[PDB]
Amino acid sequence: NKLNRISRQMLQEMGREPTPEELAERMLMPEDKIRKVLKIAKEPISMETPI
Amino acid sequence: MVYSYTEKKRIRKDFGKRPQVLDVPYLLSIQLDSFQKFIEQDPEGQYGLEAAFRSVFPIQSYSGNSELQYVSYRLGEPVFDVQECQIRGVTYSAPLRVKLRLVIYEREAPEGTVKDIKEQEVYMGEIPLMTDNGTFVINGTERVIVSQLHRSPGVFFDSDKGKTHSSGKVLYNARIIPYRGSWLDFEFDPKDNLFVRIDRRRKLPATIILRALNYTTEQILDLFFEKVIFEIRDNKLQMELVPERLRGETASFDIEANGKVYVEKGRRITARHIRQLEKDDVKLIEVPVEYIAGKVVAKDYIDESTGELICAANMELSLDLLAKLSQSGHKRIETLFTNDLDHGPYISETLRVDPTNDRLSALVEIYRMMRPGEPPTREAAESLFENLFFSEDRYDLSAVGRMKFNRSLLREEIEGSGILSKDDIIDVMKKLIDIRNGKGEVDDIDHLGNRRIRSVGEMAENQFRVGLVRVERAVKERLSLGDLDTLMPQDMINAKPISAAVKEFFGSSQLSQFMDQNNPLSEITHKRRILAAGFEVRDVHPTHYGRVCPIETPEGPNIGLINSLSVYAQTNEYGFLETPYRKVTDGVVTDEIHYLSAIEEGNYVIAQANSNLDEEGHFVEDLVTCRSKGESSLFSRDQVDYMDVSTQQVVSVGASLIPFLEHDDANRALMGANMQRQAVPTLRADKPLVGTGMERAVAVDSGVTAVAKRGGVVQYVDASRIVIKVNEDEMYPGEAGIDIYNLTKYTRSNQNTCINQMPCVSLGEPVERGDVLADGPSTDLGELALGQNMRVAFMPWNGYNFEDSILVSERVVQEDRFTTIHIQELACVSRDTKLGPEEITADIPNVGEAALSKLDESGIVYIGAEVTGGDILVGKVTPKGETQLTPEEKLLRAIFGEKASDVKDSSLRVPNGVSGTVIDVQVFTRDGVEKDKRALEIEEMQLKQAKKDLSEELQILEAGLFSRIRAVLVAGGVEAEKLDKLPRDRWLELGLTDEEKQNQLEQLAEQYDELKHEFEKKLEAKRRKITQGDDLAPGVLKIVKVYLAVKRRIQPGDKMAGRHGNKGVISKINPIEDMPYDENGTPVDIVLNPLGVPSRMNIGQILETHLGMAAKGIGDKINAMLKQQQEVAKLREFIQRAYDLGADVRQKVDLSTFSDEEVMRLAENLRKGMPIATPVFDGAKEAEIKELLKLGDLPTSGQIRLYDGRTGEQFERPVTVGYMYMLKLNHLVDDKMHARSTGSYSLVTQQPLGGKAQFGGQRFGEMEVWALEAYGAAYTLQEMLTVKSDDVNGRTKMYKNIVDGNHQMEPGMPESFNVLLKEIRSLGINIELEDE
Ligand SMILES: CO[C@H]1/C=C/O[C@@]2(C)Oc3c(C)c(O)c4c(O)c(c(/C=N/N5CCN(C)CC5)c(O)c4c3C2=O)NC(=O)/C(C)=C\C=C\[C@H](C)[C@H](O)[C@@H](C)[C@@H](O)[C@@H](C)[C@H](OC(C)=O)[C@@H]1C
Repeated sequence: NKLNRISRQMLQEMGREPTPEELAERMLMPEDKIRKVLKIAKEPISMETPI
Repeated sequence: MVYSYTEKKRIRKDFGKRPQVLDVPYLLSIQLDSFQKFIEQDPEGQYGLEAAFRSVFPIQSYSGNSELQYVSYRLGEPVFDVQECQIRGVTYSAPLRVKLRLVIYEREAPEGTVKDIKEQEVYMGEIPLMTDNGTFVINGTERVIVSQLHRSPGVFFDSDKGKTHSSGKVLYNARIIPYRGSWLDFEFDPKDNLFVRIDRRRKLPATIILRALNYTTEQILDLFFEKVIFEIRDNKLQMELVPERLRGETASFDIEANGKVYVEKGRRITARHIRQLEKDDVKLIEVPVEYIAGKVVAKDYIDESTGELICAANMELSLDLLAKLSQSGHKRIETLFTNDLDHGPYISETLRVDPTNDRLSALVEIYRMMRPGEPPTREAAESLFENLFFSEDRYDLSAVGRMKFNRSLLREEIEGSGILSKDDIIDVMKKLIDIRNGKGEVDDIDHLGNRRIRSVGEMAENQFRVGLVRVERAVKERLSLGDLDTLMPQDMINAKPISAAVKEFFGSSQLSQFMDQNNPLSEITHKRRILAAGFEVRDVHPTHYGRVCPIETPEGPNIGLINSLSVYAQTNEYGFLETPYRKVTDGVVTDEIHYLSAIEEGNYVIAQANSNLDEEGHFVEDLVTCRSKGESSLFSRDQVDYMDVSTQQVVSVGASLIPFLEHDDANRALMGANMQRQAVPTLRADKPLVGTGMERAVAVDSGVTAVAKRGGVVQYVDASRIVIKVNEDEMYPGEAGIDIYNLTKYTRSNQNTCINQMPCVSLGEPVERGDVLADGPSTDLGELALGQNMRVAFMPWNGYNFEDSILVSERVVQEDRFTTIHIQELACVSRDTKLGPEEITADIPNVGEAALSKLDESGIVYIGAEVTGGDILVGKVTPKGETQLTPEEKLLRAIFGEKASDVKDSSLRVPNGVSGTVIDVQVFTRDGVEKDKRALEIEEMQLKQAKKDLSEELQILEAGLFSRIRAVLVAGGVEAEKLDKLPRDRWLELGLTDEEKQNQLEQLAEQYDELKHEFEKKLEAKRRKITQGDDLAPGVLKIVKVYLAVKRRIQPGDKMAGRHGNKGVISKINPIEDMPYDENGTPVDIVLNPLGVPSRMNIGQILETHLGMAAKGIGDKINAMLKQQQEVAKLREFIQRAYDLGADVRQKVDLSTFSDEEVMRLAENLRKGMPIATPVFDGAKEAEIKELLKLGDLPTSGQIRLYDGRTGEQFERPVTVGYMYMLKLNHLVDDKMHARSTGSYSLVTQQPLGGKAQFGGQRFGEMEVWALEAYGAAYTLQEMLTVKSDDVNGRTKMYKNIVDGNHQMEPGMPESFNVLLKEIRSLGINIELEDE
């Protein structure tokens, strides 16, 4: 959630969107964890998705 | 004009008579014009971002008197340019910067602002940009948005006769279709009761809407019905009579007044009696008290004394009711005028079925119709009804809707309110009733006046509009609670919401699709395309003339649902389709052009494209074939208002390229224009030997070629670039200049073909503005060559041509002329797994030195190394730990002492069977991971290559500028040898005597220094773009894209076709020894089967052959006189003879051409063959063709003697031989071909699935099961649906038996059915397998 909040302001604040490492300095933790945390956090895709 | 420079190189001999009054406009017009209107600064509501802005603005908060208005917008420079945007994969787009003004009104105003902060250009989204060629780049891929054809907004009156109720009687219904907002439908019924339904919802009695508009019953009868006046004067019932009321009725009693009996009882009132009453002016007659027994009273009637209602409005009076209202003192009684023929008593009967009474009642019953089940409320019903058709937000017809609405209602105003008014609804109802009464007609959906054409520009505006409404709710929500001066117009307006509306359209939408680029015609015929149910809409309509092509449409599930745009068609100002025409005043055909829309053209009488006029342009014949109203017949000499512009304008760019089209049946013609788009370009761009004259226009208008910006002389010619030194008359004063064209070189197309430009001009040659500088793929010297013409013979050859099959000589494949170059993009991704990251390292377990040879130290194949199937393009290895091997594998490693790695081999290797040369390598890296060796080398190379290109710019540019300074300095102060001695850099000091030339030196100075710095900034930006880490997907560490160029020639299985719709599949490639040859000994390239010609009626393919043969003759002849080196005189003489050809053609010709350098060059280009132009319907004729064959030295029959190369003996009968243009479509056999033994399998249900691009097995269908069931073959069927596919056990038990040499099957149960059992059992159903 903390990341979404930053990504919201920083979306228009930066005019593009914060770089994958941008919110990392803003956030307390080791800041490389953005990749790991962002991955497992994703919701699985419906296997019934028509393609 | 009167012939260009690349026209002096080669000229196409043009048959055909009709002079062209108008020349083909820009073929890409629609696409470019539309988008040009969308993004532009328009100071008004004309369609554009400005208009879409002005609709939703200004946005005010909820009652808070906090308003946010809109100032102006701008488009920032694109982040990446077109070329760079494709490589990286992002979209080609510009930032949208819009100035907003936030005003806050003092609470409890007089309206005034506490503070107003103007937020400078807040950024919302990046909107895509259209290429100069009219394409979009969504993700790294050129995509086209097809124009759409839909029903124009407005009102439409239909029938629905027949099928309903099968009683006949027809029906008449009206439909109001707004551009935005709910639909309003009116319809009759078998009882002549008018009904209304909003959208498709429940049917409701029509009148219920009028009540919601606050109209009482009295005013409804007063609106839709006339008044029959009844007077009680003296005593017992007089009546007012309008003498016309008696038409269509029989006297019900004695009609007498003024002491004279006009009509008796039982005598129908005809035109004679009516005349008597009309001319004798009989106002009042005596009627019986019983005639009002049926007459419905108009208004309300009350008893003056008792104040009680005697009879309500819309009630049928009776003899007893008349008594009760007479003694109350009523002199007059108004009743309805009702006639079952002329003016129908419909509304009257509609009111008796109306459950409501007052406005609130109707509003209750209306609100409960749209949103039923929930309790109605007064404020809710009022809000809903006003929000449907009366709200500026939820409803708009815009301009086209309002115009056709008013136009179809016979109004004056062509523009009006964008919502519906009570006047509007009433009028529509009136028109529907008038049609049911017999006066007026119903429209038809298929008419092109009711069909409106959208396009990229209009569509994008809608999506941007949708983005602004979903952002509107937010802005109001925040401005609700807003603190005064802290927030500004940034914290409110977001980016993601608006950007995603537009992004979701271009990214995935049925109208946004990959450009079909295997072929220039394919591009240009894709960019002009339309899109729209039963056979009525698919079928061709009379209004399609000159607008939609009748013969170019796909043949398949959607026929006539696509079409294509005609040649001269243009989008009307309002968005209809209009076509060019010639105004015929008095008896002269005037060349003033006039554009008429679908409805505009209707009433005029238009002449025919093919007609005979002369001199002053008076019609030669006393009557000429013409079409007037929806039909065509012979029309008198001077009647015609207009005439067709050209003979072509009926067809499309596709159909207009088929020679002798008038001679081919439409089915094969369709297929031809359908197949011509599939012609893959060739290795040697050839030229059509037989042609139309559009090929030049198609080549140029499509961006595939490179056209001169300004005229001049070629300074430098390289296979890379072309630099033109501009003529001074065309040159601007400052910067001097030269035009530098950077040519596109070998690169991948969307269809994996090769798109490569070649310079068509030579060093130091005069070129004029609008001349072809370089040909593109499949274009030759400015014309459009989609293939290569070749010598063809019609005769059955030992069945090898059997159906459509084509038998091709070896000479063709040896000449490498039909060879084709394919560029395939292969990728290698180094991802991240929980076990570890994947490495691109060159260390691969279990590979020899020969395998790793072709790889560099880094693991990537060298550029230029030729590879075949199986070679390793990119070494890649992924971690898989603790293999957990088995006893015998462990002994194996023990004996042979191999250390089994902790990494598994993922390396990218060349797909099976495809073999080519590596033309390129790209390395994308995550930002922050160290670029490997090769990747760094690439970056260094790109840096150096970039510097060379930019420096080349500056070098040629600076010289171009200083070369002008040299010339201006010599005027007023000429020193010739003196000036070029001193260093060029020191020239800028010298001034001049007072003149503009001093100011000219000033101009060139300013621009010089600008270039110096502009070069600098451009270099810096390029360098940063190279070194910047490309953004990748989540999880991907690095990506390697390899580009292979395979050169495929031709082999049995390829599809081939002529322009006439004759398909074919090359059967055998025959030696030159066995080819039929003529007495002269020249073999023939292709042997077609004649049997295909009569059945499919395409006779042009024969004509195309004949004229072709003749054409080659004129070529061959020149080849002899040029090999004789006779002289310029003899050559000149013979060519002139050819270009005249006996009489009356439009070609004109030479002796204006320079007799030496220009003429000799032309002949050299003609020696291959003499290009001929057959206009579409103006094309040549047999006689013209036969005469050219006389000049050819070749027989009139077009047939000669041929000898079999095998026996050498003659062939009985002459056979037709000639030159037919033939295309290679891309179905090429080494794509379609697939075979699989044992591949991968799907996880969910175990079934064959290709995962390696080793394709999944063939799909065995139900119909095929029946086929096996008809044969007695049980075991083939079991093995088909059990062991060969679905049995996860049976498959392995089978495979082992196949190698053992035991053919058996131990079938077991297919896993599919085994799943159905559990799926059933997952429910409450117990399903068991019984017995034994
Ligand atoms: C986004 O669009 C997709 C589907 C929308 O869905 C859907 C429901 O709405 C469609 C629209 C709006 C179309 O206008 C359309 C269409 O115009 C067309 C075919 C028929 N296609 N063929 C299919 C292949 N086959 C061997 C020949 C016949 C279609 O099925 C569709 C189609 C749909 O089915 N045909 C033609 O126009 C003619 C006669 C030539 C076509 C030119 C080339 C072939 C195409 O442009 C290729 C290069 C791509 O553009 C397509 C692949 C698009 O796919 C992508 C992702 O780009 C595809 C239209």
